[PDB]
Amino acid sequence: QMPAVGVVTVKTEPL
Amino acid sequence: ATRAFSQIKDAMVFAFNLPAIVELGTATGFDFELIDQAGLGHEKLTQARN
Repeated sequence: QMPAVGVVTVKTEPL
Repeated sequence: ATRAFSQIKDAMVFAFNLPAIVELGTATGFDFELIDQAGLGHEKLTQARN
């Protein structure tokens, strides 16, 4: 089989 | 349930049946116990278990 994961894309933000 | 639960992310979930008599543990397998008899500590004990 093939495991699956949940990923989040990263981008710079100003705070 | 186990087949339909292996696809759940961010969770290790299992399902099973209660033993024949739920007053003592299942009589299958062995219950090993590593013991510190010199004062090595938790780190050394975990390393030895690994």
